[PDB]
Amino acid sequence: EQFLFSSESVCSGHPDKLCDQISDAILDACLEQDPESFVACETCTKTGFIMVFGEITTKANVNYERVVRETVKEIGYDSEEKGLDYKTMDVIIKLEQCVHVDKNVEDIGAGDQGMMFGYATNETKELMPLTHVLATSITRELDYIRMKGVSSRVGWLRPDGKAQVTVEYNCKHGVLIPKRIHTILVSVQHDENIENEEIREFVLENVIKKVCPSDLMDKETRILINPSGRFTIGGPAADAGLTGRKIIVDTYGGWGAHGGGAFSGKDATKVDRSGAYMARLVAKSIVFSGLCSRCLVQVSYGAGIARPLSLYINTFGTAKDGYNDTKLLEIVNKVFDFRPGILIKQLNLKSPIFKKTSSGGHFGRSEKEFLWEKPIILQ
Amino acid sequence: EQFLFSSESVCSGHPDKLCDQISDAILDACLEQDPESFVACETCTKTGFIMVFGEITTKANVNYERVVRETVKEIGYDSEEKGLDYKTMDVIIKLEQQCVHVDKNVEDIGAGDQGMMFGYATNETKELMPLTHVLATSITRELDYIRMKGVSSRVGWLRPDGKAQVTVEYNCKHGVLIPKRIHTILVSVQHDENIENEEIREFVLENVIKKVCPSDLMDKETRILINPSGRFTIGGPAADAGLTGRKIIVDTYGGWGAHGGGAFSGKDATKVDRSGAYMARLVAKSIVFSGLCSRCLVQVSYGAGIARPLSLYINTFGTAKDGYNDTKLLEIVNKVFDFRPGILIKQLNLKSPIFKKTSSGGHFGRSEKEFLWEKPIILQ
Ligand SMILES: [Mg+2]
Ligand SMILES: [Mg+2]
Ligand SMILES: [Mg+2]
Ligand SMILES: [Mg+2]
Repeated sequence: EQFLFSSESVCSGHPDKLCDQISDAILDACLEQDPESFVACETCTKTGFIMVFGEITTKANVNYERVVRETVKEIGYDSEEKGLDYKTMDVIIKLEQCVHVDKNVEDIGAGDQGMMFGYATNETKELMPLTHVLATSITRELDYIRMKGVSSRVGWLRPDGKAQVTVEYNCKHGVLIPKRIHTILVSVQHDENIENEEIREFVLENVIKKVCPSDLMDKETRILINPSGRFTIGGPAADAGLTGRKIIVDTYGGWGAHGGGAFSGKDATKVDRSGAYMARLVAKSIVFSGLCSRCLVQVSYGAGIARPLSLYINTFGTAKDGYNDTKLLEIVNKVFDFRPGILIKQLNLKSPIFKKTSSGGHFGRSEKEFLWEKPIILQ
Repeated sequence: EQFLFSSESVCSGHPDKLCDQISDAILDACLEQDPESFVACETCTKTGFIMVFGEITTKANVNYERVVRETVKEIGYDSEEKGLDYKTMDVIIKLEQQCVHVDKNVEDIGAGDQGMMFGYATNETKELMPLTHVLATSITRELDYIRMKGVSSRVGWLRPDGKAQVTVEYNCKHGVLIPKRIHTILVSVQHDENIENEEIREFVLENVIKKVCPSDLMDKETRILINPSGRFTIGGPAADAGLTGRKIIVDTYGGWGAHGGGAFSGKDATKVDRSGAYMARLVAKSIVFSGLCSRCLVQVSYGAGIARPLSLYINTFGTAKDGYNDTKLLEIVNKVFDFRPGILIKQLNLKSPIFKKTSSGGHFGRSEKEFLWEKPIILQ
């Protein structure tokens, strides 16, 4: 019994991801002056404009307009023909800003309700689904060549684009075993003076073949590169963008599950972010410890309440002999603490580490500053 | 054996949901005049304003500002103290308008983008939806109905914002989910200053919770939490920015199943994010309603410009009836169903102005006659 499954990723210049990055550049700018900052910073864009809007409580003195322009510049949007120009766009800033019983860190309530999921799988060394890894690898490599490669070689790349990878799998006892890459689709924005025939050679040789393992590719793997035609018109001029519109690219590529909350623009008291990060660490620690091959974790909160309203663990029948999901929950409850004050301290989430998370996926990441990717040995 | 799982919903006046409904009210206004309209309409909000942005190609002549005001009015934002006033808010419209192609029949029309979409169904409820999502949605839907239709002397204190979250305790046997009891009900409800939380708590328990949650799943240990953190007078856009497409889990399966990532609201039917997910729901629902399984997930994925899907996947979580497995079910699906976007759109009647109704209350598990993705087909 084989099956096909697909995941996607988008380039840092995709309009939705541009907004996630601005939202998190603003978060980081606040935190670097004031670690205690509250930030709910939303970003939206379309032809010729960016708006940042929401609520910030901070002691930082941040020039938001300048943070927005510098972010857009770093991404490569420096001409209206590319879909946006950091020099010329309009930047609209619409950011705004009782006795309580004294509370220790253990006592601090979640700031909202909602649920968050974490996921891990031993398919890859990142403990992520192969589909998501490959799609993400493609967009991340495109972005790195564009933003770091020599103009004579890659000066024709523009910021927008996407990738979608279909893997053919076998499943043996709930364990997922990739069999081959079935389809690789890449959309990449480009200057008018290069044609698609050239683009296809370049992407195949310098991106696809560099990040996809050759033992998973064969003469039947379908490679689709700008199949519909040329892609010169892109970015905000071609498609509106908004923060929190790429939540599946930011997480598991369709595997696992999602509670619905976006990550970018939100400080660590937003359990939508912090809870998902903790739930990743749990799932990843369970798989890394060899107690299962795949793991889904759900946590749920209520506004004002410190302890989660519920916790759930599923290992899809892959639990090691002598363990089940009942016992693993008991182990999780001995080791991990999902009360938000505790989790934020454990994961160092008042540090200005978030801009790097806002493209490339929040999970499966090697960066030393992401503590939710450094698994605990459990038994 | 046993486990806890939670799903949530929000009220129609939650700022993110307000944006979805504006987006779809504008979509419907276009379609009413011009069924061929292309619409990618995003909405955002914060204190004192609504902004509509994106791209529309239409012959319709729509007064966008009026549609935005009337939508907001209908939801009940008629005062600055409630978080928004349709009479005084700014409405900012930033909508834009838009090459030999081979002639194309309906079978040939390509998806307008890449992406993946999932559908899900489960025999837990008569809606073929997860109980957790049914219940949470039923709470928010009933709150909204009472507020927008109930007598002011009884319900005049309700304001438009709020949320609910329901935790069910389940038994799972061979992939089949059997609800055992409702474990926790949480409701957040916006209100006028002149009622206190203690009165709220009685009203909600008696006129909402007990009306929509089955008494045989509730017991004296069920935890009922109503505005637990304190009063909720300040809400809506004033209290929290809203954006189209930020409640995609509320819109679909409440954490069950899976999601491809795309929003639904503000999008005409050539957007496969919407139309593909709707078809994938019909598939999953038809498999379950046919008694071929107890639970079903379906993924479809597309490439921009390409009519046939790049992939299709079916998982029945080990619940397939004797003589069926996921390989054979996919063969059955491929005989009956057609995911090419031009075909899908016609079979689901998606050029009709039916979308505003989808934009609160969930897109799935719905009884309305105009939602053809909820009318299952008998398969074998
Ligand atoms: Mg988008
Ligand atoms: Mg949320
Ligand atoms: Mg929101
Ligand atoms: Mg999309």
